[PDB]
Amino acid sequence: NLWVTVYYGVPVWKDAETTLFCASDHNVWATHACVPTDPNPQEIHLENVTEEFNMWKNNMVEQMHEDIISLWDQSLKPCVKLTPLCVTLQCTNVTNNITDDMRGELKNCSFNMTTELRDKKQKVYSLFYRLDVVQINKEYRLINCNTSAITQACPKVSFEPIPIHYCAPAGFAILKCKDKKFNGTGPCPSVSTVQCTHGIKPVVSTQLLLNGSLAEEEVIIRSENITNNAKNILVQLNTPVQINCTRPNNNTVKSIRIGPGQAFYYTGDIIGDIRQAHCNVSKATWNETLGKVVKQLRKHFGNNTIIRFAQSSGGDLEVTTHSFNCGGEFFYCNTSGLFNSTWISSNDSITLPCRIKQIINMWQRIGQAMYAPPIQGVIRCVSNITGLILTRDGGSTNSTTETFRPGGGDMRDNWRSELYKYKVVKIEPLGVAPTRCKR
Amino acid sequence: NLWVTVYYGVPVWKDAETTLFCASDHNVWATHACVPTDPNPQEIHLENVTEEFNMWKNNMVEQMHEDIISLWDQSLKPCVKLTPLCVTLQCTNVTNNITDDMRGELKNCSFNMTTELRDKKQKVYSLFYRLDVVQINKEYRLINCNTSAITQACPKVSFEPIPIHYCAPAGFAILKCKDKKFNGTGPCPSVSTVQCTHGIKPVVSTQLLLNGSLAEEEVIIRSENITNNAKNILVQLNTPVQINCTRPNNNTVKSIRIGPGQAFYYTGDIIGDIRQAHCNVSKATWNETLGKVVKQLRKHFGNNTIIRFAQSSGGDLEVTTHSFNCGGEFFYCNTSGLFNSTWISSNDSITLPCRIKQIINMWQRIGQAMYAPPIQGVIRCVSNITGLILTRDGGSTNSTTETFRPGGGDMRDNWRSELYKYKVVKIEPLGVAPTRCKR
Amino acid sequence: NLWVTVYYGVPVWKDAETTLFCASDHNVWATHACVPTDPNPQEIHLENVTEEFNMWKNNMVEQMHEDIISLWDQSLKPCVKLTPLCVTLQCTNVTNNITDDMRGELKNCSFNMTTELRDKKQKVYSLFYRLDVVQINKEYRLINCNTSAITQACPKVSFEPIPIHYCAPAGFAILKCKDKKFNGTGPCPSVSTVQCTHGIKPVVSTQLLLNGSLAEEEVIIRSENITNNAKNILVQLNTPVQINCTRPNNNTVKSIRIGPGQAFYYTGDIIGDIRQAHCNVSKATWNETLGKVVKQLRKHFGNNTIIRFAQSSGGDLEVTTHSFNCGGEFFYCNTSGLFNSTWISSNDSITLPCRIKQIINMWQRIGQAMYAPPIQGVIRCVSNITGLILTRDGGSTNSTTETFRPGGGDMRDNWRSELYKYKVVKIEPLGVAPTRCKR
Amino acid sequence: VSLGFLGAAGSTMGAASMTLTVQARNLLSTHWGIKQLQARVLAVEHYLRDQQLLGIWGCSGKLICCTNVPWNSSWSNRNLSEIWDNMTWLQWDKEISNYTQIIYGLLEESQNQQEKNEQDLLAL
Amino acid sequence: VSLGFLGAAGSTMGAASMTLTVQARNLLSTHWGIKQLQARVLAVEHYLRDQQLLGIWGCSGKLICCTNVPWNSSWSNRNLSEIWDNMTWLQWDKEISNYTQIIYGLLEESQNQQEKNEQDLLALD
Amino acid sequence: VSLGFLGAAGSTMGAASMTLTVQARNLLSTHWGIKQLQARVLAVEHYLRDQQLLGIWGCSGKLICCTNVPWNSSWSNRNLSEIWDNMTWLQWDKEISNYTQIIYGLLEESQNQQEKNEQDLLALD
Ligand SMILES: *[C@@H]1O[C@H](CO)[C@@H](O[C@@H]2O[C@H](CO)[C@@H](O[C@@H]3O[C@H](CO[C@H]4O[C@H](CO)[C@@H](O)[C@H](O)[C@@H]4O)[C@@H](O)[C@H](O[C@H]4O[C@H](CO)[C@@H](O)[C@H](O)[C@@H]4O)[C@@H]3O)[C@H](O)[C@H]2NC(C)=O)[C@H](O)[C@H]1NC(C)=O
Ligand SMILES: *[C@@H]1O[C@H](CO)[C@@H](O[C@@H]2O[C@H](CO)[C@@H](O)[C@H](O)[C@H]2NC(C)=O)[C@H](O)[C@H]1NC(C)=O
Ligand SMILES: *[C@@H]1O[C@H](CO)[C@@H](O[C@@H]2O[C@H](CO)[C@@H](O)[C@H](O)[C@H]2NC(C)=O)[C@H](O)[C@H]1NC(C)=O
Ligand SMILES: *[C@@H]1O[C@H](CO)[C@@H](O[C@@H]2O[C@H](CO)[C@@H](O)[C@H](O)[C@H]2NC(C)=O)[C@H](O)[C@H]1NC(C)=O
Ligand SMILES: *[C@@H]1O[C@H](CO)[C@@H](O[C@@H]2O[C@H](CO)[C@@H](O)[C@H](O)[C@H]2NC(C)=O)[C@H](O)[C@H]1NC(C)=O
Ligand SMILES: *[C@@H]1O[C@H](CO)[C@@H](O[C@@H]2O[C@H](CO)[C@@H](O)[C@H](O)[C@H]2NC(C)=O)[C@H](O)[C@H]1NC(C)=O
Ligand SMILES: *[C@@H]1O[C@H](CO)[C@@H](O[C@@H]2O[C@H](CO)[C@@H](O)[C@H](O)[C@H]2NC(C)=O)[C@H](O)[C@H]1NC(C)=O
Ligand SMILES: *[C@@H]1O[C@H](CO)[C@@H](O[C@@H]2O[C@H](CO)[C@@H](O)[C@H](O)[C@H]2NC(C)=O)[C@H](O)[C@H]1NC(C)=O
Ligand SMILES: *[C@@H]1O[C@H](CO)[C@@H](O[C@@H]2O[C@H](CO)[C@@H](O)[C@H](O)[C@H]2NC(C)=O)[C@H](O)[C@H]1NC(C)=O
Ligand SMILES: *[C@@H]1O[C@H](CO)[C@@H](O[C@@H]2O[C@H](CO)[C@@H](O)[C@H](O)[C@H]2NC(C)=O)[C@H](O)[C@H]1NC(C)=O
Ligand SMILES: *[C@@H]1O[C@H](CO)[C@@H](O)[C@H](O)[C@H]1NC(C)=O
Ligand SMILES: *[C@@H]1O[C@H](CO)[C@@H](O)[C@H](O)[C@H]1NC(C)=O
Ligand SMILES: *[C@@H]1O[C@H](CO)[C@@H](O)[C@H](O)[C@H]1NC(C)=O
Repeated sequence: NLWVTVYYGVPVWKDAETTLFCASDHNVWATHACVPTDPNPQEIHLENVTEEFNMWKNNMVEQMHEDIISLWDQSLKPCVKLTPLCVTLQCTNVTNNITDDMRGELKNCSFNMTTELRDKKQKVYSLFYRLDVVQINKEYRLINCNTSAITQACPKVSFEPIPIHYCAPAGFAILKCKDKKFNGTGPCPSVSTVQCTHGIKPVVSTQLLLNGSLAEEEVIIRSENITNNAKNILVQLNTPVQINCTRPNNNTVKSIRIGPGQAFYYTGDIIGDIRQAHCNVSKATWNETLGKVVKQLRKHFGNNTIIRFAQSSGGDLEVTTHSFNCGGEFFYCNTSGLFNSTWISSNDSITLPCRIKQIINMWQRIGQAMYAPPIQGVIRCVSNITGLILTRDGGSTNSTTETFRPGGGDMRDNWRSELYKYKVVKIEPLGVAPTRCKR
Repeated sequence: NLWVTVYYGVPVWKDAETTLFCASDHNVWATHACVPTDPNPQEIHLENVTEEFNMWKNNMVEQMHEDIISLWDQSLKPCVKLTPLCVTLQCTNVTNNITDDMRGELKNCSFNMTTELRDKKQKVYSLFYRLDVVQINKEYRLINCNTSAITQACPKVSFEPIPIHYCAPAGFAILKCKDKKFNGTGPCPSVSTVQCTHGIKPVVSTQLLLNGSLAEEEVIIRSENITNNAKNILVQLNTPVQINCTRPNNNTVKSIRIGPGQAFYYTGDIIGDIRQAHCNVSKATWNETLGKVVKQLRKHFGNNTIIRFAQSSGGDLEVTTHSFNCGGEFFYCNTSGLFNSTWISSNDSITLPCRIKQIINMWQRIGQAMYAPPIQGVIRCVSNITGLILTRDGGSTNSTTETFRPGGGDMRDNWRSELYKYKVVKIEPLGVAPTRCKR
Repeated sequence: NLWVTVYYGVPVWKDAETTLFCASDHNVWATHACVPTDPNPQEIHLENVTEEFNMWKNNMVEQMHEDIISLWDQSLKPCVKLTPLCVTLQCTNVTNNITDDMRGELKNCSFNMTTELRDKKQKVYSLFYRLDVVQINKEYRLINCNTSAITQACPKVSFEPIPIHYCAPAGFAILKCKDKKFNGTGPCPSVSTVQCTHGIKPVVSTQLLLNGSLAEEEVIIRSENITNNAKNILVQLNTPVQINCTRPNNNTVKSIRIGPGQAFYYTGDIIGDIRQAHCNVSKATWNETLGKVVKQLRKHFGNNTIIRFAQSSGGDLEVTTHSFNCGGEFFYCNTSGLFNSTWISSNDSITLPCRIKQIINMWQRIGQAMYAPPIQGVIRCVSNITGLILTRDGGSTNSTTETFRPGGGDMRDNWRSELYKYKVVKIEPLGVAPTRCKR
Repeated sequence: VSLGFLGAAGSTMGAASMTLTVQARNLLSTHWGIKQLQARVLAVEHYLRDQQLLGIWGCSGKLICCTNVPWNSSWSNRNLSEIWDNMTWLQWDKEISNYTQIIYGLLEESQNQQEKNEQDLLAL
Repeated sequence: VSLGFLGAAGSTMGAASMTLTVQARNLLSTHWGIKQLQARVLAVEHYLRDQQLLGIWGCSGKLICCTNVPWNSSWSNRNLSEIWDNMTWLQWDKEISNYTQIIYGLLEESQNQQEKNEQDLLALD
Repeated sequence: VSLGFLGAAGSTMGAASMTLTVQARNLLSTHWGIKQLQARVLAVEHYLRDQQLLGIWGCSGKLICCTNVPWNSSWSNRNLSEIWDNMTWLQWDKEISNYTQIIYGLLEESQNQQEKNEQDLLALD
């Protein structure tokens, strides 16, 4: 003979999707628009709570993706349009002081540019990197004058990633998985509750993930479905591999007015000789890293199978090559020097040649191009490789040899890689249970 | 010896204006911005409730009007501007295969158009309808170059009306009048409560109202003040009249780039003979329909009154003709063939010649012109005439004859016609009454 | 043996910073999107309440400043972009009927302007005021063609100030200081509570503050730090000084089309002879007014020092000269005729010559210019000088004489002058106290 | 069976008083984003104003609340049989709309006095 | 010491009944203002919906409220020792999820009858 | 003969306690539109935060709430005639500002224990 008793403040929850807001602490991400952070953020351990996580169905990724794109675009609104640049260019090769690796990489183009006054014209000479220039028939045009408008990125706004914290609204909570070696889809036996995520840097790259989180103990291999060759494999490393990238040519940057308060920046000249951009990966470190990756792959593919790595399969430069933003320049580095080996049961460096491109089309969109102003001087950056994106090279008639190639291009994978440990739930404080209390 | 008692949740309401929101279930109504509809919409009957309705003072009409215009404008923002077309056109007559229905209607124009590069021009030939083109002195210009910018409508966005449901916010309710033959201004003895209206198709037309609701039993004559000759009369029919419209000429549509990702669409040629656009109305059906309308008018104007119909009195095509959007083309049909009879106490049809116009100034605004790109092929559409907009002309000391003409052009009349049965009220749940209970 | 008792509705508060909203009883300052006011607003007197006010730390000033700038910019969005005017101008002097004082002030310029059709040009003649035209080698360009775009102010929108009331949101209140002769920083023994401020006209000027609220009894001198010569001094007068400003030339205004739907306005010619704009200040009134100001300044500077006034020190016209908007025209008046005297222990007037400028750069911004269209006819206005901005220039360490010069240009000072008596507080209705009541 | 949201309208006051939970439960149940937010905020504001009055009058937790304020025949001199059996709430609201402000003021005053009296008694 | 916001999740139902204020206190605690503003509006909306139910059921000021609706064994055929000592609130919520609409309807009905009865008893004097 | 919204400010605590409804009734009473909308939301949030506290302390239905928490002489070593007759609420707020969090914590704790005890007594009957 029991009665219903109503309780409010009951510690239960349901899976939920909601709007998360940005918290943070002259940048693309407009971090001044984000909520100041708590210097002493909370995290509480939940004893005896097991919660299912699924990183592949995690809406937080989708929402982060949309926010990054929107911030990107807002930051290009108050900038110079380069419409006046879609003219016929008269171009010759830059061959004075070059190495052979750069032969045919740069072109010296002249054109009739507008001036502050609309009844005047000026002759301008500038250098281009070839990837940005296409022949029309010495007559060239910028590569995108038949598909998109070009906006010059503002020279005062940094492209250096700044950590972003995602925060739940009141009534919601973010659960975090603390289970070391968690792969992203099973039940997580050890969880905690947090107010906001840790800071995540929106680093943009393909193939090799840079400046992310490391695995706690061992390389962790995660995929939506490991036996489905149509899926990407995200490999989280348990130690960084250092990569050193440079653009060695000393660039002199010039600026002209093309309109009423509208300046255009371009490479004027090069001091010293002309050499290619490149990245260095320590060779011994890279070989140890692959050995760890191969060992973990064997656990899913079989006893004494053969694992080989191969270069990318082809297609657009943006996915066949390792793209990244270093010093503000956009690099496209060839990784065939890394993914070329067969694994069956010193202190030199691996040099990866790189190309530089100024007309950029991010997020795989068409119709919105950006022009990256050249940067004065010589560029060097050092970064950590914290993970890989790999794909299986189709299937086979039980050949017993598996092949993996670098993959990427879908930005949601980079963010999924960092957000894999978080889940959003809705708090449901009201509930009932029987007892002996009547009224 | 009674006491005041407070009750909350009292079923009372009072007239109110508020903000209603859109529910709907690619197009100019941005229906993705509306919420899903209730799959199991409720309607409740209120026994013994009599409410006063006034369709002429119904704020829902004004709000629908504003929403439609705003949605319309938003759909034109991310589209190609046609500023480069304001050039002198060199035009001659199309005389190739003319059936003399369109003698001189089309003109063959040529001009020097911009290209992807700003230093290159191209010669373009295209056809126009002599409504869109005005002589300047063989030299012509587009009709709107001296009043507005012209924007090309996006070819990927449909103009086909989609039913829209208006929904009240919590705390408000929509009352619906179910009284058959309700004229819109008196007390309504039979009402029900809904949260959302039925779906209303935002069909835009003049003189004849297409694809609306039908009268339950008999033609209904609705007006703000029937004896005031300054008011429009809305007529709701109790049976549809079918109208079959066509643009028989087979158009070949061309496209050129006019700038960096900026495409312009135009009619290149006509494959067969050139014939006028026209609409067919069954003659017998039309004659029966008018007889019903006249009988109902007699109830207001007298049993010895002669009722005659005449064509529109004059003004711009937007008010003198029946305009509509058929397949995406804009038609201006001459209705003098319908409104020509005197009423005093087979299988043929009425053919209405129609003109086609590409540069459209909607909602009677100045400064915002739309260019409707031509449609490839041959167009046919079939629609229902569900109501009419009439005006009563003249006046007299004493006369036996009244004259009615097609009218309208004020878009709020079309929406008023569909929304005549709905009212918005605010719920007022708190109130007091006397009783015998004290404490 | 006392217990904690909780009370709600306790009349206490804390200093707070919040968002205040616009309220107000075709114009630059929006009224149409501002909240309608209370025709009979309440004010309550608080007996025995002393509050600390600090006008220099008053957030209301910063917020008003941002609102005025944002409204200003919004009013210029739907207007003509005069991009086509940055052309080489061919200019000669206007010599037809010139008073000696204006030789060199007007220039007769001609240029090839665009028109409705893009393949045609038109020759235009217009008059300019020199301050807004710069020589480029008879060849001139508009002064801002190397820094900014020019937006024509819409001719239909008035620049006449309309008083704006700032209102606190529920939960907040505005306290007002009624203490006559309050200097803005000390405790105020007599306060009242209002929900909205009185109406404040957003009058924009430098050096002399026009059309403000007068001191109740005596001239009040206020500054953040009176002995700090880096701070400005605001002087509130207890009597207005009337100033009569005119632009005597009779202007004939012309209009041309520069593109589809876009008209440009300019001065065509002048009827009658050319005389300069000027302002008249009653001389006797001005001498009495300074005597009052000096007497009050003396309270901070010995009893027996010499106080002298001098003209402005130099810098841009915006700060060296008295600027205001009269009739919609922009005037820059020379005040050296007012601030030129030494004070030691007739129906005349002072005439201040004024310059007119059409290319305006307000709020000390760079990159956004406005073109003020000309005004047809002759302009006259009468204003009330209600306060002054002085700078006690000279970092003198040993002197018996102090020098004051006109200052200003930072608009927050004018608003601060009007808002000095208001403070915003947050109401904190919940609190506790000991009582003898237990349960 | 039950009536829908306003289905009691038109029934007499004595019948309608039994459906108060039906009506109570439906309270709170680019630019267009702004438009929709305004609609939601407004629903909340109205809800809270009514709850605030119930709070002040001492009816915060009840749908039916009896007070200590006597009924004045000057507002209405109808007998209880007529009010509860031959009238609807809509009719009643119209009949006494002119006295609503007076009654509300009396309810606020009565509750304030009662709270003070309770405070004093609990101090003995 | 105390536990944080969801610290009692995983504790038994009995033990967790002692932290109800911990969870209750954390409720309500260009375009980038739209997301924040929507988030704030939503938190308020959810809060009020739950308070509305407590009001209707006669539990408006309480964290723990006893009603007059008897427990039906068909909803959960368990004894008190098992429910309060060997189960967590998450487990319990799953077990009776289907019946919450039924229970809520009964709570509303019971309170409505109670209010009418109180009114009649007060008048009956 | 009433005072306005903050009209009792400056009067003594024992006088100001008679206008609690005056202050309570005024609570809750182009990107230029968001300005206004945020202000409306904020007013609601503040109102609800105070209501949440009255709720957890067991004072949800009243302007004056007596509790079971004793007053500490540490928080304020004053006699009642001084507090209620010679001080205003503004002065009082300053005098005990540093102890309000302590007091709030105690009020919350007392109410939680009280609700549990009521539940047990009903179960025994
Ligand atoms: C300090 O405060 C004073 C007083 O408020 C301001 O002085 C006013 O300034 C405004 C703007 O210059 C004056 O407004 C204009 O008045 C003209 C004359 O008005 C009289 O004569 C006409 C004859 O047709 C009558 O209809 C009218 O009722 C008056 O009897 C008008 O002709 C002007 O109209 C034109 O401009 C407006 C605005 O752009 C257009 O909307 C009109 O269609 C038309 O083109 C205009 O109304 C006002 O008269 C002045 N008041 C006084 C008492 O003189 C100072 O300007 C202010 N100081 C500062 C620095 O702001
Ligand atoms: C400019 O560079 C291009 C690209 O390297 C040169 O063209 C190539 O010439 C080689 C022979 O030396 C051919 O085998 C390649 O097929 C050509 N490639 C292309 C894309 O045309 C070109 O000769 C150089 N011109 C000058 C003046 O130095
Ligand atoms: C820059 O513009 C000038 C014209 O202003 C171009 O020079 C002309 O080119 C045409 C061929 O297209 C010749 O027929 C003319 O005789 C040239 N005129 C003169 C004065 O030389 C010039 O080629 C353009 N240069 C670039 C790099 O685009
Ligand atoms: C619509 O019906 C209403 C009645 O329901 C008509 O209203 C009456 O109009 C006459 C003439 O002006 C008045 O004397 C009556 O007092 C009105 N009655 C009511 C209840 O308002 C109305 O005229 C009709 N309109 C049309 C176009 O048919
Ligand atoms: C047009 O205006 C210019 C600028 O005032 C005149 O040039 C100046 O003339 C004065 C004599 O009146 C000289 O002292 C200045 O040195 C001249 N300025 C410069 C920069 O040389 C010019 O003479 C005027 N032209 C006419 C026809 O009146
Ligand atoms: C405004 O009045 C305040 C007094 O309310 C003046 O402030 C005092 O200035 C003296 C200068 O000797 C200081 O020693 C005091 O400590 C200040 N008191 C306070 C409360 O700030 C202030 O100087 C006056 N300012 C003006 C411009 O008149
Ligand atoms: C108000 O302004 C005076 C300057 O007139 C400031 O006083 C100076 O303070 C510095 C730093 O301590 C000393 O080195 C100077 O000798 C002081 N000048 C004089 C004339 O005494 C004063 O600090 C300012 N007041 C405030 C509150 O900032
Ligand atoms: C609407 O009016 C009808 C009367 O026309 C009401 O129905 C009566 O209700 C009483 C009480 O239950 C019965 O004794 C009568 O026999 C009913 N009359 C009829 C004709 O059935 C009805 O209750 C009113 N309100 C609603 C909401 O239905
Ligand atoms: C997690 O579960 C363990 C049981 O596996 C709980 O441990 C018990 O705690 C009580 C209360 O302190 C002790 O009396 C028991 O002796 C403990 N049992 C064992 C096996 O150690 C633990 O308290 C739970 N954690 C939480 C937060 O509730
Ligand atoms: C402001 O303070 C004065 C005292 O200085 C208050 O007036 C006193 O009120 C008491 C109670 O009615 C009388 O017995 C005294 O004789 C009054 N004194 C004087 C000098 O009039 C006044 O009420 C206070 N104002 C407010 C709003 O509290
Ligand atoms: C063989 O299988 C066992 C069990 O899964 C595993 O531990 C071992 O590493 C495998 N050996 C090889 C060569 O893959
Ligand atoms: C194009 O420009 C040339 C310039 O010489 C002119 O002769 C020709 O008529 C123009 N063509 C058209 C169609 O206007
Ligand atoms: C207009 O263009 C012609 C081109 O021949 C040029 O000679 C003339 O000087 C220009 N006019 C002006 C006022 O600049």
